[PDB]
Amino acid sequence: ATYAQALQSVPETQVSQLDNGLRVASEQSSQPTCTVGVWIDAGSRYENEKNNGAGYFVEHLAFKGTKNRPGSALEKEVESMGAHLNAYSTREHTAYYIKALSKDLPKAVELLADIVQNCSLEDSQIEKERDVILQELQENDSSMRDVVFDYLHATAFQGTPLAQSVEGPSENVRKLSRADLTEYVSQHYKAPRMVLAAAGGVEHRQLLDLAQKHFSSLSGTYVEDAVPAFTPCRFTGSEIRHRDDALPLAHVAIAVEGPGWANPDNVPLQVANAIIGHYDSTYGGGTHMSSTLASVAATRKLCQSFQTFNICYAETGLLGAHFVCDNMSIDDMMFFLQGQWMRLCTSATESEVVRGKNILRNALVSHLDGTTPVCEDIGRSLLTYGRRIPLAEWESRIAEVDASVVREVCSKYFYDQCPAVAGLGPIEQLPDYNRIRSGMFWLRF
Amino acid sequence: CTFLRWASEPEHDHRKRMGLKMLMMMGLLLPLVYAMKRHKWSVLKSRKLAYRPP
Repeated sequence: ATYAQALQSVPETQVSQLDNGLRVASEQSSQPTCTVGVWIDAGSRYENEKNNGAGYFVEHLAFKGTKNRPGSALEKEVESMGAHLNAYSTREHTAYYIKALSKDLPKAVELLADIVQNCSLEDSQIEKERDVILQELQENDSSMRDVVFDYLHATAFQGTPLAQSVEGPSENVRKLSRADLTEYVSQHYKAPRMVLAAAGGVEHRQLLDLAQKHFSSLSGTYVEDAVPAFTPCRFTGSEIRHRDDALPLAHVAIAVEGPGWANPDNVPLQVANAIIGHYDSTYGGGTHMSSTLASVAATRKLCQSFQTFNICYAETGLLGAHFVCDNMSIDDMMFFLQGQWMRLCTSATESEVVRGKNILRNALVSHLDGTTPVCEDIGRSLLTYGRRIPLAEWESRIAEVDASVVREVCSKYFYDQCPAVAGLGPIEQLPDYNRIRSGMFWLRF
Repeated sequence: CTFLRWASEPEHDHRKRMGLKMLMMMGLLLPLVYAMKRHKWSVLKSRKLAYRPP
């Protein structure tokens, strides 16, 4: 049984659709565990200036009180069968998935229905939850990686809802009352923009009638006429420099406008992003890793950790690299990393393209093990691509891309495009913005 | 008198020709080089600064 034969097996992702619009998708397998969750299209992208941070507050208060479940009784029931209930709210989507055994499926769907639908949103709990969010805001401010990405989002999509932080500015969280949250839930937690996902020992028919018997009350109405609309955002090549010399290391994240969620150029780009790769000081490869930038960094101990990201929203995304290094390396990497891009832009050979193809294949297959990654893949793919792309299709797209495709795609995305650099820490050797922009083009090509 | 002026300045015609050419050439050049300077320096001349002490 070769890779191709094993790829086809790939138990399918049968997708149904309730009359309310809730597209129920499942993935049957043999393990006695399962992951059932609801992926809603609600995030900082839809939040406005006045209520920015309502999504985080609703995520906080979702598990607290749900009317029918009086409160901590929900926690009691969840821990009774050993289920682990978790929620993650990104800039676009928000999910509440229960990680539980297969037999507890009828109760798990009911619990998710209770959370997404009948939430008490008690004012006293709002007051208690208000302090927690502020504390988490300080912890995130201490998070020296999260803040640089928030800075990149702010400086790149400036003046657009995308730049808004997921948690929200530490002024809205001190003013968000029950009325704002209830409006957010009413206007965003709608059945059409929801995917009920469950992977593992899940029968698709069982998930279907459980959703019908539980999630039927959800409606697609939008009050009188108010319908939130996706507002396209603009990528503004800029730079933000929060120089704080007291910090030990320096974080710098540089990105350009990339593709959207549904765009074929995503597949080659990751391959290119695989060629540059990622490195951390505790790797062991050292001076032998095939990635040229990683080998150069390890030879001189240039950085402490550089990674390449492919943040990709609906209409536009962020393509680039975030690197953490001491004060007197920011220049060098800014010369090297850009140069690597330039090389990938200028002259790419089939050898490293094949290497990147293998790395991307391995990342896709290894990322999809366990119930929760499969459930998350289903929930995100149904909302983003409109369907779960099977791994066979991914194999086809990866087989299609070659050196010419990578070169042309990088040229269309990387060559002579204004970046969106964003720094933090003792950023002083970081080259001026015109130096970075000048590095975006090569006077030989 | 005109003959003597030519005699001590046997480049007058060509000197004024060069004057014309240089005048028009740099009437083009100054605006464009200045535009390049402002284009490159525009990052500095639009730096919104901030100060957020704890």
